[PDB]
Amino acid sequence: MTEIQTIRKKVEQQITSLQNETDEIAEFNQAKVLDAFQENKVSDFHFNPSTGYGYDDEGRDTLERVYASVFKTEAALVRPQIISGTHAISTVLFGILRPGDELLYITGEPYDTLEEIVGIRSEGQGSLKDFQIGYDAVPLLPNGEIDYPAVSKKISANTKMIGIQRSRGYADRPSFTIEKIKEMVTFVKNINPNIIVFVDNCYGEFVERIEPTEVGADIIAGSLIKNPGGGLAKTGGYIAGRNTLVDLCGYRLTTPGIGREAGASLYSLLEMYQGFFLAPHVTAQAIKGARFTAAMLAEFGVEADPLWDAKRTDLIQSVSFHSKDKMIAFAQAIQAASPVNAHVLPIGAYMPGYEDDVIMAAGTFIQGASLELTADGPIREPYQLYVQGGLTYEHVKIAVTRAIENSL
Amino acid sequence: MTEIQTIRKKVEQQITSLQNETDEIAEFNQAKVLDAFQENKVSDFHFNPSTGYGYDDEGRDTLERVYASVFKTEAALVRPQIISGTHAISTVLFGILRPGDELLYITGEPYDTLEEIVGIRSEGQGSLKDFQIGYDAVPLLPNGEIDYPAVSKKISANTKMIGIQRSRGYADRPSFTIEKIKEMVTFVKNINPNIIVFVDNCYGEFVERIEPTEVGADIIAGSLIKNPGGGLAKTGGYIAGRNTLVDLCGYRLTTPGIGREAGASLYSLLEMYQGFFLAPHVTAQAIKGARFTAAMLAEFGVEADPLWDAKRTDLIQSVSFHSKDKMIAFAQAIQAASPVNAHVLPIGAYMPGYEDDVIMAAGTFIQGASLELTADGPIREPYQLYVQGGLTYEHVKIAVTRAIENSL
Amino acid sequence: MTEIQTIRKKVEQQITSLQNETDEIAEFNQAKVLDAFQENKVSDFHFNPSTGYGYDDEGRDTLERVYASVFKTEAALVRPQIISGTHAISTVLFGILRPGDELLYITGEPYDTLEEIVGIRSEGQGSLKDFQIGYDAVPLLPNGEIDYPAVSKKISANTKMIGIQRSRGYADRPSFTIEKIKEMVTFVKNINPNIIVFVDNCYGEFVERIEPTEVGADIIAGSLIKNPGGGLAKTGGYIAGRNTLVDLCGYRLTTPGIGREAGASLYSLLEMYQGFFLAPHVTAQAIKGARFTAAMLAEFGVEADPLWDAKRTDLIQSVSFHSKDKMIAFAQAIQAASPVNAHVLPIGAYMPGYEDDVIMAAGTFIQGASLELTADGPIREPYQLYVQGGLTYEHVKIAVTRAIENSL
Amino acid sequence: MTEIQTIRKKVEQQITSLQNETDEIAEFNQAKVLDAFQENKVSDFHFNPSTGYGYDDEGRDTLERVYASVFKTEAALVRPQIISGTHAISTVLFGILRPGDELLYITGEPYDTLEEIVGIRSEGQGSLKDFQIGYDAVPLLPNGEIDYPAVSKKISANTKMIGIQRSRGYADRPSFTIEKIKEMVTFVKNINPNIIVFVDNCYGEFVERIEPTEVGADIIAGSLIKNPGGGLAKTGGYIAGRNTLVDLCGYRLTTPGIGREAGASLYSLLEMYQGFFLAPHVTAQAIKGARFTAAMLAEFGVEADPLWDAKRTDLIQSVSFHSKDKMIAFAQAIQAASPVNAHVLPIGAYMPGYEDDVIMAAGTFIQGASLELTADGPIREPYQLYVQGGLTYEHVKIAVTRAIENSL
Ligand SMILES: [Ca+2]
Ligand SMILES: [Ca+2]
Repeated sequence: MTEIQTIRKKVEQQITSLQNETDEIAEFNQAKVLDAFQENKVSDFHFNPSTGYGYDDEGRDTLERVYASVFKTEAALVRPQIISGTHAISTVLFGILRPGDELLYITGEPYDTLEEIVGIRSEGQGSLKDFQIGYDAVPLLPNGEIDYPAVSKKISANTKMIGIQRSRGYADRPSFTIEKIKEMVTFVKNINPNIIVFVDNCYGEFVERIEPTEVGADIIAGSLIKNPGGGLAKTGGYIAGRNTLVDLCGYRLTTPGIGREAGASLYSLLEMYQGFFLAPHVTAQAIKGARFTAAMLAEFGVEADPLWDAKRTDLIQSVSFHSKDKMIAFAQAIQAASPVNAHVLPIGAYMPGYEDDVIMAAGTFIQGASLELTADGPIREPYQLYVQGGLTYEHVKIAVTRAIENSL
Repeated sequence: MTEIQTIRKKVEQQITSLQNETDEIAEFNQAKVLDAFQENKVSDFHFNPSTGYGYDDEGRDTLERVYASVFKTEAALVRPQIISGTHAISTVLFGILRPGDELLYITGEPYDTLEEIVGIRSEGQGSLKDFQIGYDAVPLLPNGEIDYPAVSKKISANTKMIGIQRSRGYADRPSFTIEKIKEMVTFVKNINPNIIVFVDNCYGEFVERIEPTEVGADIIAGSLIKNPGGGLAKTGGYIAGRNTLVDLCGYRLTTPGIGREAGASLYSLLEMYQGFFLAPHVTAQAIKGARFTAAMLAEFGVEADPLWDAKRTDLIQSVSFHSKDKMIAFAQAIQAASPVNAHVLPIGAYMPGYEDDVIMAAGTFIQGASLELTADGPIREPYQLYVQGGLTYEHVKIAVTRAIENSL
Repeated sequence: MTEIQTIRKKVEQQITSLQNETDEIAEFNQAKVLDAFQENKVSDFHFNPSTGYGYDDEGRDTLERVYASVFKTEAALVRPQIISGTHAISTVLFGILRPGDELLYITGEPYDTLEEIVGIRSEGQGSLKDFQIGYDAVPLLPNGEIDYPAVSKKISANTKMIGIQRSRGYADRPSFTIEKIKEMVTFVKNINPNIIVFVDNCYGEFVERIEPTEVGADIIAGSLIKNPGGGLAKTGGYIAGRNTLVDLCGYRLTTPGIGREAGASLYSLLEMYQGFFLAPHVTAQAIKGARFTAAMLAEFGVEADPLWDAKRTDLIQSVSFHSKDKMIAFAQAIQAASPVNAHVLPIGAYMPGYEDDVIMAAGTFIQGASLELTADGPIREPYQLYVQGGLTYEHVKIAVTRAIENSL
Repeated sequence: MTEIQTIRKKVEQQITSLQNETDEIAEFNQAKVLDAFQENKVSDFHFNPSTGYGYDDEGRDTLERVYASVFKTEAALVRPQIISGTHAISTVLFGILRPGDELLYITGEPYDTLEEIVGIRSEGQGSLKDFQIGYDAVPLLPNGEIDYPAVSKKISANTKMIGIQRSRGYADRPSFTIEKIKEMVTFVKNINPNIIVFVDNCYGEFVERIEPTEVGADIIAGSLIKNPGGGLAKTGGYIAGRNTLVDLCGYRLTTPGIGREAGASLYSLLEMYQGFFLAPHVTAQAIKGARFTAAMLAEFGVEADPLWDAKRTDLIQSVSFHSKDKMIAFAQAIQAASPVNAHVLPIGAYMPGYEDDVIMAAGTFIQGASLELTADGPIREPYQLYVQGGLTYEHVKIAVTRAIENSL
C-alpha cells in the first residue's frame, strides 16, 4: 500500500456514495436515450450517407427526431452543417430575432465568443446590432443568483427573447441547476408568456435526469464535441425546441424556402448516433472524474470549485493552486497523461483579446473536444485550472494521480 | 452503316470545328487550373482531414487559394458547409447586405428558389425583406437583352448591389456570355464605381476562358455539384471575390467573430481538389454533348435552343418537341441510358409551386448533381425538355442517339 | 421500492465486491494502453488516411506498434485488410505452416469455422490439408482440463505449432485463464522449445491484467469487432507476436516480397485507435454486465454459466432456461432493449450445417459486433442462451431487467 | 503562332485520324460499361456501406456482377481487400495452384514483383515454391514474339496454368495485343483444353474493344489504381473469370469456408462504380496522350517506343533520350507540370534490388496511381523514360509540351 494509494483508498471511499448517485442518473439517462432510439425505430440503414442536396435523408431526419425525443421537444436540428456550439447558438439568435427585437441575457454576461455575435465587441461583421436587433445582459447578484428585480426592470414590450447560460463557463459563479432554471422560466413567463426562453445548454447534457426543455425552455442549443457527442462526434452542434422555432433556425442555417429539408449527411451519421447513445454513460465518467479531482486536490490542500460534495449540473471543475508553477506543472502532467500528443507539452501562450497568457492541455482524439479530458486556465492569480472531461473514469483517475505526483 | 449512323457521320462532321474550339478552351482552362495548383504548392498533405473546430486547416485554406487564383480573385470560400448553389448565393446576399440596403437584379427575375430568399415569396422566414433589405428585378427586353434605361432608372443611392444571373435557368432567354456580362458591369460601374456587382455563376464555370471576376464582377458564387466539382464533389458551393466581401460572407456562413477561420473539412478535401482539376475537361464533355444534342435533334426536325452553332457560355441545352408523348418518351430514354437507377421510369410528377407536372431523368452518381447527364422539363406546350450535362462526351452520344431512336 | 428493484438492490450489493475488482483491472489496463500510446508517440496526424499502395503509412504502422506494446510483443498486424478474427487466425496458420508441418490443437476441437480452414470439413478450397499441412486436436478431460498425457502422446517431430483457444466459445467447458495457458506453454516448451505456441485470444482481451503473450505464447490473434475494437472498429482483426512470425503472416496477408509494408488505411485509423484506448473500459462494462446477468438470472431460479462469482477470463456468459419459450422470449426482449433494429424481433432460424434452429438478438451499431450486447443460442435442450457484451453497464442492466420482466 | 505551337499544329494534324479511332473505341467501351450497369440494375442503394462481416452486401455483389458483365465472365472479385494488382495476381496463383502443380509463364519472365511470389527470389516467405508449386517462364524470341516450340516443350501433364503478361512493363518488348493473346490461348488450349489460362491484364483495360476473357482466357487480374479505376478508386484490385476459379480465389483472399461471401465494403463502393463508368473515357485520355508524346518526341528527334502510329493495347509509352541530362530534365518537368507535389523535384534515387538509380515523377492524387500522368525510368543508357497515363488529354499535352520546352 503506497503513499498516494493510501490517500486514494480514503478519498474514494468518501466519494463513493455520490459516485453511485451519478451512476443512477446515468442508468436513467441511458434508458431515456434507448427509449428515444426505439420510439424513432432506429435501424442500420439510418447510418447511410446522403450526397448532393441531401433531400429526404431519413438517416439525418431520424437522428434529429431522436434528439427531439430525448430533450422532450417537438423538433431538433443536429447536423455537421452546424459547425459548433457557438454556431448553434448564433443560429437560434438570428433565426428567431428580427429588426426591432431585443434579446435579454439574465444569467449575467455570457461567454466571450458571443460578444461579436450580439455586437458589443466589433463592427460591420453582421452582428445582431448590425441587423437592428437589441441586446443587453442582467448581472448576477454578488452571490451568483439571478437579480430578479433587475430582470423585471429590464423586460419591456420589445423583449422577444430571454437568454440563459446554464454553465458558468469561465465566470466566477455556480452553474445553474435545472431547478434554478425552472424558477427563471416561471418568472419570465408570468411577466409575458409570449417571451421566448432560450437556454445555452453546453456541458449540462445528461448531468441531471432533466433538461431545460422539461422545465419550460422553448429552445436550447449545444455542442456535439461536448457531452452529447459521447466523445465520437467529429464536429457539430444541436438545437432543440418548438417546431415553429426550429423551422426558423433551419431557414437561417440554410436558406429561406429550403431550410432543414436540405443538407447532405455524408459520413457523419453513425458517430452521431452511437455517440448520443453513449453520451449518458460517457458524461457520467466525466462527472465521476470531476468529483475525484475535487476530492483529491482538496486533500492535498488545494482549493477546488466545485467541491467534491457540491450539487452537479454540468461538467465544469476547477482547482486553484495559488501558484503559477504548480498550475503549469499540473496542466503539463495532464497533457503527458493524455492519449494523443502526450509528448507535446503545453506552455504559456498568448491569446488575442486577453492580457494574460493561457495554458491548455488538449491531448485529444478530436480537435478541441471537451468531453475528453482537458485542462486549461488563464495564467494569473489565483492560478485556477479547469480540469474536466474524461472518456473513462479510469483515464481521469490515472491522469490526476500522475498530475498530483508531478506538481505537488 | 445503319441509317442513324449515317446521320451521325454527317452531323458529327458538321460540328467538328466547334467541338475543336471547345477542346482548345478545355486545354487553356486545364492549364489555368494546373498553374493555380502549382502557384499554391498543392501537396498530398492538403487532403488531410480536420476535425472539431477546423482551426488552421491548411488543406482547406489552400483549396480556397486555388479557387481564388483560378477566378483571379483576392479570396474564396469553398467548403462542404455551403450545401448548395442557392446557399452560396444566399450567403453572399445576407453576408453583404444590411438594413436600408437595396439589391437590384438586372437580368430579369432570377431563379425561383431565390424568391423566398429575397422575400417576395413568403413571410417570417428571415428573408431579405424580413431584415429590412430592399429588392427589385429589372425585366429583360423581349429579345432577352438588358433593359438599360430601366436599369438606370432603378439604381439609386441605396442600391448597394447589382445581381446578375449568367445562366438562363428556366427563363426563356439566352444565357449571358462573359462579353455581355462585361457590358453590364462596365455600365453599372460607370453609374457608381462603389456599387457591388455579384454574378450567380452556376453552369458557366470553364465554359469560356474567362470568368465574370475577370470582367469586373466583385463577387461570384456557384455550386460544386455542377461544373467546378468535375463530377466528383459530393456536395458544396463556392464564393470568390474581394477579401472584404468574402470576409463578410464568412461571418454569415459561421458567426461573427469566427468567420472563415473555422469549419472542419472532415473527408471532403480530396474530391474537391481532384474535381476542380478535372473540371475544365468534364465541362468540355458536357458542352460537346450539348452541341451534339442540338445538331442531332435539329437534323430530326426538332427545335433546339441553343442552336448547334450558337455561342456557348453555359451548359444549358433544350429541345422542344411540340409533343407530350415525344417529350416524355425522350426523357424516359435518357433515364434508361443513365448509369444509376436506369430502370426507374420517369413519369409526370407534381412539383411544389407548379401547376404543371414535371418530368425528370436524374440517373446520377451524386444526388441532384447536374454536370452529370440529366433531362427535365414541365409537361406543357411547346414541350420543352432540357437535356444537358454529361461526365463524358461518349455518354451523351450514346444516350441521346438511343433517346432519338426511342422517341422520334 | 418496486418488485424487481428490490431484487436488484439485493443482488447488486452482493456482486459489488467483484464488480470493484473488475474496475481495478480496468484501470490497470487503461494505464497499460495509455502507456502504449505514449511510448509510440501517438499524434493526431496518425489518424490520417493513406491511399493507393499505402507505402510508408505511419498511421497504420504506429497503430500496429501500439498493439505490439500493449500485448508485449515485438510486432503486430492490425488492419482492415484482415477482415475478421477467423481471417486473422487463418493468416497465422497459413503464414507459418508449410507442407509436411503439423498443427496440434490441445484445447479440444476449436470453433466450427476453423473446420474448413484445417480441412476436416471440405475439399478443394485450399485448406491446410490441401497444402499438405497436418491437423489434429486433443480432446479435453471430462472436467474441461487439458489431457496432458494425451498431448504428450500426440506431439511428434513434425509438430510445428500448438493451438490454444482461450475462450470456450460454444463448447461446454470453462474458458482457459491466463494461468492455465501458462501451464500449457511451459509443458509444450519443455518438450520442445522450438514448437510455436499460438493462442486464439478472442473475447479475452483486457479481461485479465495479462495476455497470453506474457505467459509465453509466441503469437496470438483476435477480432476487432470484439473486445479490442472498443465498440468502434467497423471491421477487422489483429495478430500479435514475434517479429519473424508476424513477418510471415504479412507475406500471407499480402504477398511475398511485399508483406506488411503495403495496404492503404483509408478512413479506418481513428476508430481503431480510439476503440483500443476505450477497450479496457468497454470490456469492463461487458464483464460487469455478465456478472449482473449471472446473479439476477440465478436469483430468478435460472441456471447460469459462468456463475456470478466465477473467475473471469473472457466475456462469455450463458443462462439455461430449460424452456424453449422462456429462451426465445428472453432473446427477443434483448433485441427489443437494443439501440438498433429493436423492432425487428429475432425468431427461430435455420442455420447451415446445424440440425437445430438458432435464435440471435443482434441490435447493434456494427454488423455482427460482439462487444456490443447480443444474445444467441441453439434452440434445444437445455435452452442455453448466450447473453453477453454491452458497451455500457447501464445498457446491460436495463436490457436484462426488461428481459426478466418479459419472460420470467 | 510560336514555334512549338507550329510543330504542335503539324503533329496534331498528323495523329488526328488515330486519335479519332481511340475515341471510337472509347464510345464502344462506354456503351459496354453502361449496358452492364443497366443489365445489373445498378441503384443508388448499391453505394451504401457495409460493416462488420460484410455479409449480404448487395452493393459489393452488384459491382462484381458489373465487372463480370463487362469482361464477359461468369464471375468477378473486386474489392478494397485486394490491395494491388500484385495482390490480385498472387491471389489467382495461390487460389488455384496446389502442391505438385506447375505454372508456366509464356510471355518471358514476368514483372519483378512476381519474383518472390513464385519463389525464384527468396526463401521461407511462403512462395509458390515453398508450397511445392512449380514455376517456369519461357523467354520470348529476340523480336519479342512467343517462342512456340519452347512453349510446347515446357507444357507437361503437370502444367496446370499458363501465365500471360499483356503489358511489357519494363521488359524490352512490345506489349501483346488482344489478337496476339488470342493466338497464344488458342495454341495452348489445342495442346490441352483443360489447361487454365491466366492473363495479367494491367494497363490493358478498355484500350481495345475486347478483353482477354473474350479470346479464351479463363481468368484475368488487374489493379484499380490503373485503368479500370478511372482515376477515382483509391485502392484495390480485380479478378474476373470462371465461377469455379473465382470461388477458389475467394477462399484464398479470405479463408476456406467463407470465401467471397465476406468482407465489409465500408465506404469504397461509389468511387469503384463511378471510376469503372468513367474508365473507358479516362483510358482514352491516357492513350491519346501517349500518341501525342510519341509523335512530338519523334518530331524533336527523340526515339519513341511505341511509335505514334503503332497498334495500341496498353498505356505504356517510352522515349529514349540517349542523354542523362535530358532524361532527368524531362522527368523533372513532368513533375513540375503535375497537380500534386509539383514543387517536389525528382532526383536520382536508390531502388531496392537495382544497381542503378531511378528517377520518378509521381505528382498524383492517389499514391502510386498510374492512370494519372507519371514518368519514371532507370538512370542508364539509352536513358529511357516511361511517360504515361493522364486523367485528361489536356493535362498530357500541357505537361509534355512544357517538358519538351524544358529539356530539348
Ligand atoms: Ca468606367
Ligand atoms: Ca482448339
